[PDB]
Amino acid sequence: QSTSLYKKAGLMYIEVVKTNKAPEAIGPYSQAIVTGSFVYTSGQIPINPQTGEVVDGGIEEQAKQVLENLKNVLEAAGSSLNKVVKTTVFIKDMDSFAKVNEVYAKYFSEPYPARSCVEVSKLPKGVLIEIEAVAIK
Amino acid sequence: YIEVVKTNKAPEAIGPYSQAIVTGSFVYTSGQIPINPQTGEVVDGGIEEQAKQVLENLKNVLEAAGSSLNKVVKTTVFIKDMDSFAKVNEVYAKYFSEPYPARSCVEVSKLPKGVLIEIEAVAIK
Amino acid sequence: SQSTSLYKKAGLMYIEVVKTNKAPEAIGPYSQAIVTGSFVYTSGQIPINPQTGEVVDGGIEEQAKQVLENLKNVLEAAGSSLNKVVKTTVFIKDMDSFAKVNEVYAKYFSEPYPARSCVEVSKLPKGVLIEIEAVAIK
Repeated sequence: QSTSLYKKAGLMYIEVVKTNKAPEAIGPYSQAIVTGSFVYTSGQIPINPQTGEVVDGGIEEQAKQVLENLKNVLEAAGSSLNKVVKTTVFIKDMDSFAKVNEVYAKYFSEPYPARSCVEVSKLPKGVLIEIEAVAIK
Repeated sequence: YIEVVKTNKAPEAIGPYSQAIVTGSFVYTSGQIPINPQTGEVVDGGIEEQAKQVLENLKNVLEAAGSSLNKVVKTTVFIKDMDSFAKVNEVYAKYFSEPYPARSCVEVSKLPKGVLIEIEAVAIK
Repeated sequence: SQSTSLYKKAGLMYIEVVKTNKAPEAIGPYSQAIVTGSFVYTSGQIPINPQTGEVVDGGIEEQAKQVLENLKNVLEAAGSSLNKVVKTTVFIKDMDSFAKVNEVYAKYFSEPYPARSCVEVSKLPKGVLIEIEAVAIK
């Protein structure tokens, strides 16, 4: 729960983001890191933070939860959805990308982030979507 | 701050993304795909022709940003078939010069519009 | 060539190459890592033994170790380290194996841990089971 640990490299620092509004980072990663004026998030997955479980439903419900989780990590970093410069969207099914897109479009507006979108063979816990972001503070 | 690249020399960004974003001295491109900007269609041919189109799109995106291929620091190359790696590499090597960008190459299951290759770049300005 | 004298210039910023014979040689149109400003970008490290030039013998534990040693030595050649990594992407051939990868990975990083994305892909170079790239600071 503490975010007071940092690393120093000369004039720059690595600072941790921790928030209970997104799934806890268990093991050797952080929800997000702040360094310079950059925020690097972990690839968010559709786990409901008030349960530890993947959300009920399908791609539309998973996409929403991923983006909520991304929102809360970003805002906990002092950043926001509108300061995202680049995402990678990893999906289990490219054929239903229009459905992911329809949810995604609700979370961002002009200027939209740069983006890469690829179909992967599996994701953590069998989820259908994972999204990481680079953002500015 | 944040600046959006919107160049008519690469395929238009339709939907909730941008061709590239410029923030300070850094340029983040979208994952470029072998779409002909003049037709909006995938270019004809196989991996060689698609790799070329992707790198032409990348070039034009980067240049419209005020960057270029020679200021690329990192790329990710997503390919549909790792067995055509050597062909990709031969085309790729035409577009970059020493010191070459850092790079990751992975084979994926599927790419937008059934393309065989997609490439993103982080560059400087 | 082991020389690191070539750069690219972009106004007041520079792209500088990282080379070390302690990691597999970058052969072809890429570099082991690139240094620009206060950032280090590594290539996706694969479990090649820099001595033999071949994929290490053994299984996922051995491949995980080799990838992370390769990344260690690339970073250190850049004047950076594992301790200065801000973001990794871990591409694996088998998500079901991920606890074993995690167990090895955990030995190479300290708090605050890098941000991370982990995905399973359909194939990696030379049929390796894991590839890891990093963004670090110097």
